Amino acid sequence: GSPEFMELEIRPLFLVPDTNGFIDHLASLARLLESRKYILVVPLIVINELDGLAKAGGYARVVQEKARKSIEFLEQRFESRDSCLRALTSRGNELESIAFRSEDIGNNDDLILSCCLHYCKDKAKDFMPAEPIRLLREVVLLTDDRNLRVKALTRNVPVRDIPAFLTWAQ
Repeated sequence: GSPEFMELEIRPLFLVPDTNGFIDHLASLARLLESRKYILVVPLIVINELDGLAKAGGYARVVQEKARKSIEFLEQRFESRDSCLRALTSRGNELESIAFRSEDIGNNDDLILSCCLHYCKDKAKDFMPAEPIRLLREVVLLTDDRNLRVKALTRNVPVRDIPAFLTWAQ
Protein backbone atom coordinates (compact mmCIF):
# COMPACT_ATOMS: atom_id res chain seq x y z
CA GLY A 1 0.00 0.00 0.00
CA SER A 2 0.52 3.57 -0.58
CA PRO A 3 -1.31 5.63 2.00
CA GLU A 4 -4.99 4.93 2.30
CA PHE A 5 -7.77 7.29 1.33
CA MET A 6 -11.55 7.02 1.03
CA GLU A 7 -13.42 6.83 -2.26
CA LEU A 8 -17.11 7.19 -3.00
CA GLU A 9 -19.35 4.84 -4.99
CA ILE A 10 -21.77 7.44 -6.33
CA ARG A 11 -25.23 6.14 -7.33
CA PRO A 12 -27.77 9.00 -7.01
CA LEU A 13 -31.22 8.31 -5.52
CA PHE A 14 -31.89 11.01 -2.87
CA LEU A 15 -31.55 14.58 -4.16
CA VAL A 16 -31.35 17.45 -1.63
CA PRO A 17 -31.90 21.03 -2.86
CA ASP A 18 -31.23 24.34 -1.21
CA THR A 19 -33.55 27.35 -1.12
CA ASN A 20 -31.96 28.97 -4.13
CA GLY A 21 -32.72 25.86 -6.11
CA PHE A 22 -36.45 26.48 -5.71
CA ILE A 23 -36.17 30.21 -6.37
CA ASP A 24 -34.00 29.82 -9.50
CA HIS A 25 -34.82 26.34 -10.78
CA LEU A 26 -38.30 25.28 -9.72
CA ALA A 27 -39.14 23.99 -13.19
CA SER A 28 -36.08 21.75 -13.20
CA LEU A 29 -36.85 20.40 -9.75
CA ALA A 30 -40.41 19.64 -10.93
CA ARG A 31 -39.05 17.82 -14.02
CA LEU A 32 -36.79 15.74 -11.75
CA LEU A 33 -39.70 14.80 -9.50
CA GLU A 34 -41.88 13.94 -12.55
CA SER A 35 -39.17 11.62 -13.88
CA ARG A 36 -39.77 9.16 -10.99
CA LYS A 37 -36.04 8.30 -11.13
CA TYR A 38 -35.20 10.10 -7.86
CA ILE A 39 -36.43 10.92 -4.37
CA LEU A 40 -36.33 14.66 -3.77
CA VAL A 41 -35.63 15.23 -0.03
CA VAL A 42 -36.26 18.84 0.97
CA PRO A 43 -34.66 19.93 4.27
CA LEU A 44 -37.31 21.37 6.60
CA ILE A 45 -35.03 24.43 6.99
CA VAL A 46 -35.35 25.06 3.21
CA ILE A 47 -39.16 24.97 3.49
CA ASN A 48 -38.79 27.35 6.48
CA GLU A 49 -36.69 29.75 4.40
CA LEU A 50 -39.20 29.65 1.54
CA ASP A 51 -42.11 30.33 3.93
CA GLY A 52 -40.24 33.37 5.31
CA LEU A 53 -39.62 34.67 1.79
CA ALA A 54 -43.23 34.12 0.81
CA LYS A 55 -44.32 36.38 3.76
CA ALA A 56 -43.58 44.55 -1.68
CA GLY A 57 -42.36 45.94 -5.05
CA GLY A 58 -38.91 45.47 -6.51
CA TYR A 59 -36.61 42.59 -5.76
CA ALA A 60 -38.59 41.69 -2.61
CA ARG A 61 -41.70 41.14 -4.75
CA VAL A 62 -39.78 39.07 -7.23
CA VAL A 63 -38.43 36.65 -4.62
CA GLN A 64 -41.77 36.60 -2.77
CA GLU A 65 -43.58 35.42 -5.91
CA LYS A 66 -40.98 32.73 -6.57
CA ALA A 67 -41.17 31.52 -2.95
CA ARG A 68 -44.98 31.38 -3.12
CA LYS A 69 -44.82 29.30 -6.30
CA SER A 70 -42.37 26.96 -4.60
CA ILE A 71 -44.56 26.48 -1.55
CA GLU A 72 -47.65 25.98 -3.69
CA PHE A 73 -45.79 23.29 -5.64
CA LEU A 74 -44.52 21.52 -2.49
CA GLU A 75 -47.85 21.67 -0.71
CA GLN A 76 -49.72 20.25 -3.75
CA ARG A 77 -47.30 17.36 -4.17
CA PHE A 78 -47.21 16.47 -0.46
CA GLU A 79 -51.04 16.54 -0.33
CA SER A 80 -51.12 14.17 -3.34
CA ARG A 81 -48.77 11.85 -1.37
CA ASP A 82 -46.14 11.98 -4.12
CA SER A 83 -43.98 8.94 -3.36
CA CYS A 84 -40.81 10.66 -4.70
CA LEU A 85 -40.98 13.75 -2.46
CA ARG A 86 -39.99 13.82 1.17
CA ALA A 87 -39.04 16.34 3.81
CA LEU A 88 -36.34 15.77 6.49
CA THR A 89 -35.78 17.53 9.80
CA SER A 90 -32.39 18.33 11.32
CA ARG A 91 -32.79 15.47 13.81
CA GLY A 92 -33.29 12.89 11.05
CA ASN A 93 -37.09 12.47 10.84
CA GLU A 94 -38.79 12.11 7.46
CA LEU A 95 -42.07 13.94 6.92
CA GLU A 96 -44.83 12.74 4.61
CA SER A 97 -46.91 15.83 5.52
CA ILE A 98 -45.80 19.46 5.80
CA ALA A 99 -49.16 20.81 6.99
CA PHE A 100 -48.74 22.69 10.31
CA ARG A 101 -44.97 22.44 9.96
CA SER A 102 -42.63 23.90 12.54
CA GLU A 103 -39.35 25.79 12.34
CA ASP A 104 -36.40 23.42 12.36
CA ILE A 105 -34.19 24.20 15.44
CA GLY A 106 -25.14 25.46 13.69
CA ASN A 107 -25.95 27.53 10.53
CA ASN A 108 -28.86 26.96 8.17
CA ASP A 109 -26.00 25.67 5.97
CA ASP A 110 -25.04 23.12 8.66
CA LEU A 111 -28.67 21.92 8.75
CA ILE A 112 -28.80 21.28 4.99
CA LEU A 113 -25.50 19.37 5.23
CA SER A 114 -26.83 17.31 8.15
CA CYS A 115 -29.84 16.41 6.01
CA CYS A 116 -27.45 15.10 3.31
CA LEU A 117 -25.40 13.29 5.97
CA HIS A 118 -28.51 11.44 7.12
CA TYR A 119 -27.93 9.37 3.97
CA CYS A 120 -24.19 8.58 4.63
CA LYS A 121 -24.11 6.89 7.93
CA ASP A 122 -21.04 4.73 7.42
CA LYS A 123 -20.34 1.92 9.87
CA ALA A 124 -16.85 1.00 11.05
CA LYS A 125 -16.91 -2.22 8.89
CA ASP A 126 -17.57 -0.33 5.67
CA PHE A 127 -13.97 0.96 5.94
CA MET A 128 -12.43 -2.53 5.94
CA PRO A 129 -11.83 -4.11 2.47
CA ALA A 130 -11.06 -7.71 1.41
CA GLU A 131 -8.56 -3.11 -2.52
CA PRO A 132 -10.25 0.39 -2.56
CA ILE A 133 -11.73 1.53 0.60
CA ARG A 134 -14.94 2.69 -1.11
CA LEU A 135 -18.21 3.92 0.53
CA LEU A 136 -21.69 4.08 -1.04
CA ARG A 137 -23.22 7.55 -1.59
CA GLU A 138 -26.87 7.54 -2.70
CA VAL A 139 -27.37 11.25 -1.89
CA VAL A 140 -26.56 14.31 -4.00
CA LEU A 141 -26.69 17.94 -2.81
CA LEU A 142 -28.09 20.16 -5.54
CA THR A 143 -26.61 23.62 -5.27
CA ASP A 144 -24.85 26.47 -7.17
CA ASP A 145 -23.53 28.00 -3.94
CA ARG A 146 -19.69 27.85 -3.58
CA ASN A 147 -19.90 27.70 0.27
CA LEU A 148 -22.21 24.67 0.37
CA ARG A 149 -20.37 23.03 -2.48
CA VAL A 150 -17.05 23.12 -0.58
CA LYS A 151 -18.77 21.93 2.60
CA ALA A 152 -20.15 18.97 0.69
CA LEU A 153 -16.90 18.14 -1.07
CA THR A 154 -14.98 18.08 2.24
CA ARG A 155 -17.69 16.03 3.98
CA ASN A 156 -18.02 13.33 1.25
CA VAL A 157 -21.43 14.41 -0.08
CA PRO A 158 -21.69 14.27 -3.89
CA VAL A 159 -22.71 17.71 -5.17
CA ARG A 160 -23.91 19.23 -8.45
CA ASP A 161 -25.74 22.30 -9.78
CA ILE A 162 -29.30 21.65 -10.93
CA PRO A 163 -28.88 22.40 -14.67
CA ALA A 164 -25.93 19.97 -14.98
CA PHE A 165 -27.62 17.27 -12.92
CA LEU A 166 -30.76 17.41 -15.07
CA THR A 167 -28.64 17.08 -18.25
CA TRP A 168 -26.61 14.19 -16.77
CA ALA A 169 -29.76 12.41 -15.63
CA GLN A 170 -31.22 12.56 -19.17
